[PDB]
Order: sequence, then structure tokens, then C-alpha cells
Amino acid sequence: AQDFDFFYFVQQWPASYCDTRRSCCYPTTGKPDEDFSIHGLWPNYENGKWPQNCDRESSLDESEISDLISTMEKNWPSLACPSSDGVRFWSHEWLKHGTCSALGERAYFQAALDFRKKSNLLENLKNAEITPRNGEHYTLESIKKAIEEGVGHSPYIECNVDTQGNHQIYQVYLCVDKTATDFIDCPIFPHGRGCGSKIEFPPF
Ligand SMILES: O=c1ccn([C@@H]2O[C@H](CO)[C@@H](O)[C@H]2OP(=O)(O)O)c(=O)[nH]1
Repeated sequence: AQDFDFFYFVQQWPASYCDTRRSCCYPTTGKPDEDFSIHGLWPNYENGKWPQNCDRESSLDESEISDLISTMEKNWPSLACPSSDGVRFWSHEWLKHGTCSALGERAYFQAALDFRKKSNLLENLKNAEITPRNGEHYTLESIKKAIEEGVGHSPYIECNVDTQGNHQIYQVYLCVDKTATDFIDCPIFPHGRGCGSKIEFPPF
């Protein structure tokens, strides 16, 4: 392992990936739950760069996460087309990011699953009365603070735009320490700026 500074734990709102101009295909298991799903757990550097594809000889061995697959199909689905079981996506994230995490394959996926549950984004938002509905009905501030109170750290929100031209919450970034033990304050955040003061939290 070459070591890194921290992890970006990236989750996304499925609805916002499927209501755009691009193509989204439901998993082989069917339409995903109306809940935040995992995009990936990424080893990163504090200088804005990151290591990737650290072991191009370490393919994903499904046997090691066999019993986690049914959960992953629901909490870490692939929305790309054509419809798939998600293995390609998981293989991709493992090879590109997992091999650089210093974590064993099962530990890597379990960590992602554990942090998705711990972050409890959907419920933290409900607690603040922020629920899915059409239109830019919510202030970005209310969303960030609601997650912050429930996680204890401020998230970074990435927004994209739906066919109607509404700016919507697309992905949520939180930071995890390099030992994958707990959430930490992000040393740095990405530099996007697609989130207006008012955004949409699209229903499924
Ligand atoms: O800190 C970062 C920022 C981006 N990425 C990858 O590039 C795509 C940018 O939209 C992101 O979707 C993401 O795609 P992927 O790695 O999942 O395959 C990184 O690897 N590290």
C-alpha cells in the first residue's frame, strides 16, 4: 500500500440519475429503493489528487462477498445501461478505488455498506422535514445542516439538472478516515458549483 490521506464516501440519489437527459436502466433486480445508494468509497489525497488502479492484477472475486451481493444489489446498484446485476460496477470501483484503500476486498465493501447505514441520509433529512417531492422546494442550507446534525460532519452536495431544468441533489460526499474507522471532517471538498440556494429532492 502507498497510503493516502482520507476517503471520500460518495452516495447518490437514484432518482436524480434517472430523471435527466441521459439513459438510466434499472438493475436486474428491478427498480431500486427510494433511498440513497452507494456510488463508491474513494481513497484520496489532501492535495486534491488521488491514487487509482493500484493493483491492475487484482480482479473482483465475488465469492468473497457472496453473502453481501443481495444487499449490494439494493444499496449499491448500477443505474447504467443496459440493465445489469451491478457486478461490473462493483468490479470497476474495486479495481479503481478498492485496490488503493489498503482494505481487503470484503472489508472494502462492508465498510461502504456500514457507512451508508451510519450516515442514514434519508432519515436524517426526514427528521428535518425534508422529503422527496418535485420542484426546487428545499434550501441547500437546510439539507446540508440536516445531514450535518445526523452525521456530526458537514457533507458536500453535488447537484445536476433534470429534464425540466430543475437543479436537484445528485450526490452527497462525506469523508472517512484512512483506517475506515469513522467519519471525519473533510480536509478538502470537490470544486463543483451546480447547487443553487434552492434545489429539488425528486421522488421515485
Ligand atoms: O475525487 C475524485 C473525483 C472523481 N472521481 C471519479 O470521476 C467522476 C467525476 O464525475 C466520478 O463519477 C468518479 O468516478 P469513478 O471513480 O467512480 O469510477 C474519482 O475517482 N475521485
